Amino acid sequence: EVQLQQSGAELVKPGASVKLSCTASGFNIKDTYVHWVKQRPEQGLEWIGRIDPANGYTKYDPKFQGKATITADTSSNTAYLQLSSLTSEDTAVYYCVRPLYDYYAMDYWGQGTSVTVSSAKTTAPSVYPLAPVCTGSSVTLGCLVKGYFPEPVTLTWNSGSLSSGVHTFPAVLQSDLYTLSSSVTVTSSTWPSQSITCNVAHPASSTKVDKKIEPR
Amino acid sequence: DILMTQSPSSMSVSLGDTVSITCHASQGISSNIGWLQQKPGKSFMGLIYYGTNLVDGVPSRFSGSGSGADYSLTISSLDSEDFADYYCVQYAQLPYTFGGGTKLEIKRADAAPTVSIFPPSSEQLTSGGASVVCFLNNFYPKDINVKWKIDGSERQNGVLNSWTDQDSKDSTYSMSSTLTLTKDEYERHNSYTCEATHKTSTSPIVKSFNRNEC
Amino acid sequence: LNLDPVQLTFYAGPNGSQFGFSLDFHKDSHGRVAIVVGAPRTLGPSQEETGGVFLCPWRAEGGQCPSLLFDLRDETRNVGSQTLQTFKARQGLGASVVSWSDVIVACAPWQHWNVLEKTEEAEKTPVGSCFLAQPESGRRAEYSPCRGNTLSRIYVENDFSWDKRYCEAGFSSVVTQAGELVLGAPGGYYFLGLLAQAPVADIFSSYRPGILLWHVSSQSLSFDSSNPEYFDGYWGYSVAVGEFDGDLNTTEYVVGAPTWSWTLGAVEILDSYYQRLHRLRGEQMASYFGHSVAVTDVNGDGRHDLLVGAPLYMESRADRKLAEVGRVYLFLQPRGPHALGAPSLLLTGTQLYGRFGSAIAPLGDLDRDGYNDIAVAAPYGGPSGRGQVLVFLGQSEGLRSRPSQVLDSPFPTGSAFGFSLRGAVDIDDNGYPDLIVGAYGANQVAVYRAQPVV
Amino acid sequence: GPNICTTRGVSSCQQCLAVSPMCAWCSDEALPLGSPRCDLKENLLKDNCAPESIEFPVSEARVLEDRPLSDKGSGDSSQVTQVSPQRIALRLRPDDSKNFSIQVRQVEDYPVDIYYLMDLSYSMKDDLWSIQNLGTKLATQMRKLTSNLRIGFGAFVDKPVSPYMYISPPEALENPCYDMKTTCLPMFGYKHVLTLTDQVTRFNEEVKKQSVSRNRDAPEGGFDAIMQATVCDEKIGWRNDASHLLVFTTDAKTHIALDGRLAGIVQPNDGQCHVGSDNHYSASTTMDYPSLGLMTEKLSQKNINLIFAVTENVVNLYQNYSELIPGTTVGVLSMDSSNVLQLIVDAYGKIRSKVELEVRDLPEELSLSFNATCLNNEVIPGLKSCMGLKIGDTVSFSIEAKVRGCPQEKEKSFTIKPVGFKDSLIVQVTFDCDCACQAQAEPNSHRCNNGNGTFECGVCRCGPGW
Ligand SMILES: *[C@@H]1O[C@H](CO)[C@@H](O[C@@H]2O[C@H](CO)[C@@H](O[C@@H]3O[C@H](CO[C@H]4O[C@H](CO)[C@@H](O)[C@H](O)[C@@H]4O)[C@@H](O)[C@H](O[C@H]4O[C@H](CO)[C@@H](O)[C@H](O)[C@@H]4O)[C@@H]3O)[C@H](O)[C@H]2NC(C)=O)[C@H](O)[C@H]1NC(C)=O
Ligand SMILES: *[C@@H]1O[C@H](CO)[C@@H](O[C@@H]2O[C@H](CO)[C@@H](O)[C@H](O)[C@H]2NC(C)=O)[C@H](O)[C@H]1NC(C)=O
Ligand SMILES: N=C(N)c1ccc(C2=NO[C@H](CN3CCN(CC(=O)O)CC3)C2)cc1
Ligand SMILES: *[C@@H]1O[C@H](CO)[C@@H](O)[C@H](O)[C@H]1NC(C)=O
Ligand SMILES: [Ca+2]
Ligand SMILES: [Ca+2]
Ligand SMILES: [Ca+2]
Ligand SMILES: [Ca+2]
Ligand SMILES: [Mn+2]
Ligand SMILES: [Mn+2]
Ligand SMILES: [Mn+2]
Repeated sequence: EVQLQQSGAELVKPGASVKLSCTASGFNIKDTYVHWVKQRPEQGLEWIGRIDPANGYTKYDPKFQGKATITADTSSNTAYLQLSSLTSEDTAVYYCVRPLYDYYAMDYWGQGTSVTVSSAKTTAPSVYPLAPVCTGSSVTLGCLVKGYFPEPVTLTWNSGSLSSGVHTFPAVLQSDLYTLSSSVTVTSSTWPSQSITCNVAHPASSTKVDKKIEPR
Repeated sequence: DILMTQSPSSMSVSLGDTVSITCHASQGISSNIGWLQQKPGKSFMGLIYYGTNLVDGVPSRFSGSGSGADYSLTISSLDSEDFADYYCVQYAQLPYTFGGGTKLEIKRADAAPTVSIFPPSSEQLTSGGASVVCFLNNFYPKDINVKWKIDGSERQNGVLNSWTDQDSKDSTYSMSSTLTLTKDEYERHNSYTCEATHKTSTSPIVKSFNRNEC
Repeated sequence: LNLDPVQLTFYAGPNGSQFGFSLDFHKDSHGRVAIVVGAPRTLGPSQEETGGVFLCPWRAEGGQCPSLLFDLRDETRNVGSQTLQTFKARQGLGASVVSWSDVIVACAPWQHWNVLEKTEEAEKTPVGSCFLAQPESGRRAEYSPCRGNTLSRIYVENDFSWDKRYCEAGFSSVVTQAGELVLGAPGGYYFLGLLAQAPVADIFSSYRPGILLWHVSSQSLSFDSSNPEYFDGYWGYSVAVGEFDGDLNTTEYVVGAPTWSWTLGAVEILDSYYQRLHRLRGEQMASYFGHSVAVTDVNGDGRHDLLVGAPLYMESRADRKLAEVGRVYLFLQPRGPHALGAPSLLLTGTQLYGRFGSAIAPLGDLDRDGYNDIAVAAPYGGPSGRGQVLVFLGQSEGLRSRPSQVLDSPFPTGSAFGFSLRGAVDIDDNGYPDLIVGAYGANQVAVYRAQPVV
Repeated sequence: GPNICTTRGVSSCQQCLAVSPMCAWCSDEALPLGSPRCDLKENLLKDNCAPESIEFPVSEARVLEDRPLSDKGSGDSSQVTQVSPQRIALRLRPDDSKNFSIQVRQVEDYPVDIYYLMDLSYSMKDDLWSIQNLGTKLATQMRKLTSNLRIGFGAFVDKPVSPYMYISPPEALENPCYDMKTTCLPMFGYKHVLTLTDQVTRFNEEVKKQSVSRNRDAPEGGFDAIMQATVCDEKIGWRNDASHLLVFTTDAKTHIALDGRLAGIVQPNDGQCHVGSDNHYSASTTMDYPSLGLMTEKLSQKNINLIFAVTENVVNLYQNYSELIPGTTVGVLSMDSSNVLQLIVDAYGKIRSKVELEVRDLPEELSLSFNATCLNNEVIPGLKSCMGLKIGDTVSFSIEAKVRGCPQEKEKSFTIKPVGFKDSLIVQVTFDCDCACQAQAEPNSHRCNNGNGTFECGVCRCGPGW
């Protein structure tokens, strides 16, 4: 079966260089064209270029001329994408692509390699409890995870106990650092009757702080 | 380069519906178009190549058609797995270019959001910061506008928003808005408000508190 | 011995179509035997020669045959900032035909191909192409493994290495019992010659119309070489399959290279990875040793034997003079892992310029004595030069050195009677294998029915 | 005493002569009953047999035409004699044998035709430049050997058809060298340029206007050109009484019969002339390359001496073809043909350094044997060919003819001709098996069993039907 297995997520600094890999599984990398595609949430999908690993000839979008360098090693059955002089705008997910039958098609895709370019150091999060203000039948608490780097973080309530009725929002980049929040809703007879704790783990700095929500 | 205008940007539909995504090029491409699928938080899967040809393994409920510069992707009887992102890509000319994308979302009855405001915690204030959080949970449709007001006056600098994907249970959306100020500036004012504008109400849903007062 | 030369069956095609240039027996999904006939100069839509194929139902009276229709329109695809072009004028569709299961493979070795990119081009060259049909279902597919999209300038830089632009794939063809189509391409790798193999099932499943350039991942091509012995050798002028390594799970390929090593000629036996197991060298330069190859066990030991034709062999005669008559070589496969030795038997033509050995057809066991037999063609032999087909019977020691029966051409001069042959199939279901003989010069095919021995 | 003539006990004069070449028959009436009529001629005269009644033929051999060998091949309207004698009468009785001689001379100052057939694919561009004066240079050196020199020129590339020919872009058809930085001629198969003429400056000036073309594959279509230069007698201009030299120059491999199928060409070569008024080979794109055997037939038919003048990279290739085409000569050509002049002179000497007898229309019952006298009077038995000869040398052969029995037809004739020579020796054979007395036989003789037999040669023979 055809599978494209790319390298793991990269975490580099601006001005540096990185070299992603795309290893063929179940077929010879030399068989077809191998393309590289860039994806960002705002800008969408963008074609970087292609390579014929049988001979090494490459084509590029003139937008990536200079930063992108595509290569291939038929020995290790792998194709590569080198990026140089990295910038914050180079933060994207990169996919290697090959066609099924049509020589020029884009049918098989690797799982994708996440790239993040930042000057931020490994910083631990600042966990803050969010209690309501000084009434109804339903109550809602919260937990603010601010100023951590890099991603990700695991957030639970009462150590995975309280799971239903929870909304952990995606992290957002706030000045080279990430910010995340999570909400939870129960009945008025539950809180402050029963203790509710916010468990936040940041394996990057190896910290597992927990803050108990207290009323005002 | 060939511009690929894909429409619509999103659509709210139900299981069993027959929907159609269209893709318009800036010039003729003679069926040299492919269709792609990206399930939530996963990689890409090829659907169509050369305008009409199914990729091996793709169900027959998918189908592509069109010619010249106008093409379409059709899904007869939507399945629960079909709710995902879809992109077109032309390869008539280098460089290859992609359509903007189309997200198939689950349709349901409208629902007003549950707003909740949260003043800065004691720990953050003692460190020199102040972040007011405003949750807007479980609403439909996704279109919503949040507005922060300090002492009744709108504030736009220092606002940080975050949205969740469509919930797997109730097919609703949620939003988190965070206004971050310094400790010194947070104490220059008293009233803090976040207004929620949704199509479920002509009047904005307002939630607020007053500093010191509780 | 027991072919009937009195009551023949004649099928005919259009005048000048070269109907009968290639032929084969075809069995449908119900086992009913028909005759597929190639006519490589049949007129197309634009009143231009493109070739054609005919599927003749079996009738004792013969007559006209319906067409096996294929798309004859030139194709153009503007994709990847390039323009792909197929040219079917004078492609010679039907210059080879072969049947396997309920599928027919008809090839156009001289179909041309080109790729335009701005002011550059790949060059308009005869890559060849093969057309595949399932007549009962109407399914169609194509296979053209030598089409490329590399511009001409690149081939010059790399000294024309791996240059498949002039393959003429389908020049010769054969299908293994497992359903792997093997094409001979004598112009591959700048006229060294190559072989292209791909399963019939994968050709159908991977083909779509209008693509022109597509991948058949399960395909396998032979290799280029820098050895001048192979230059201009036309490796793949003829092809055949058989069992020569003692491993029944592997299928071995027999390849004719009639101009190998400065026109000495050669025939090679390879495994399915194109690794050479044996090589038979020609006896005489320019004799075209390897023009035709046949594989059949003639001496009833279960081991496939090899027959090679050298239709231009010049026999030595009195007063230091030579006479072009042609020659056939029989190589018996030895017991167990051993090399094929010298020829076990030499059959040499008699009629000057008769081209004895231009075609060699396994007949199966014609007289039903337990030994498989062969027919050898001399398309310009016989006392009148009109052409002859000679039957040689198998025996415990190989083949009889004298023919059991000689079939004189029933056609006028120039018919090339015998240029194409096919036997070993009982077309009238009488328990005896029969023989079909092409005479493309007369645009006709003659069917010889085998009868009980007298 | 008795011998095989008497002990055989023959029944007629014809049967008597068939016993042995030494037997004789006496047709005399006054011959004793016990005395045999079939004996040695000495014994018959010894037994008072009338000398006029003695039948005893003697195998002989007398010349009918015996022109002297010419000292010069120059002058004359080809009244040159190379073989002597030219015609003899041969008489043979059953199972007998007679001998005769033949002289063959490589005559001095014999006319020569030299047709220059040149590869003009792209690698021969330098070769064209070096032979621009070859016509005059060759005339100077050949003047030392002959006073009747004619020379001509033809050129070939390959079959102008895909895949040998580039067919894209449209410019490539008018100029195959377009993708380089030069111009070359459109591709052509074979073109005749200059008919054999004694005006050698016509050779120079035609060559100076020639130019190369360009094709795709290294083997070329020179064998097409050899065939047309051989069978197009009138157009090339071969003279009847002259040595014909066909100088074939190339630096590449050559196409052979059955190669044409890569261009969709399957029609065999017909060995006929297909060069019309435009001087191009019009069957180049529709007819296959010729085979070695068909080339050999036409070269021998037209008395063409083919010379393979090829470069070192293919000298072994053409030396091997040369062995499959007897009478062909090979010489090593430089990469720019700068040495082709001496190559032609050495080839002409090698061509006329051999005499090889050949027999035509020999009856089945006749067998021949040969003794050669080459060099200085050295007899070589069982040999019918001399080698290492020079111009003006003369050799001779002693020949013996042996007849088996007596054939039905009493008068046949065959030819003894050296290979490549114009003249020959015609041997008119007459088989003397009958007796003269048979022409005056008495059918239904009243001496033979009351008219039941025939009386001939002094004996009674059973008549027809008995
Ligand atoms: C033009 O024609 C000539 C004459 O036929 C060709 O030359 C022959 O080429 C073949 C193959 O290349 C040679 O065959 C080899 O012979 C060797 C023994 O020969 C000895 O004796 C001769 C006597 O003249 C000597 O000249 C020679 O130098 C040797 O001393 C064997 O050792 C070889 O065996 C090996 O190769 C074969 C296949 O090549 C294998 O099957 C064997 O197992 C082994 O590995 C081989 O048999 C032949 O000797 C050559 N003859 C001469 C006289 O040189 C030219 O090739 C040909 N050229 C062209 C362009 O057509
Ligand atoms: C060729 O030469 C041989 C000599 O080797 C001749 O044979 C001898 O001929 C003489 C003639 O007087 C006989 O006496 C001998 O008996 C022969 N010896 C043999 C045959 O061994 C032969 O006759 C010559 N033939 C021709 C045609 O000249
Ligand atoms: N797969 C290989 N290893 C291989 C084998 C042979 C060749 C060539 N064989 O010959 C051509 C050279 N060409 C011949 C015609 N030349 C023009 C002319 O003669 O008109 C120009 C040069 C190239 C190339 C690759
Ligand atoms: C025949 O041979 C004899 C014996 O040598 C010789 O004397 C005679 O001259 C020869 N005859 C001819 C015609 O040469
Ligand atoms: Ca095997
Ligand atoms: Ca056998
Ligand atoms: Ca048999
Ligand atoms: Ca039968
Ligand atoms: Mn050349
Ligand atoms: Mn040169
Ligand atoms: Mn050529």
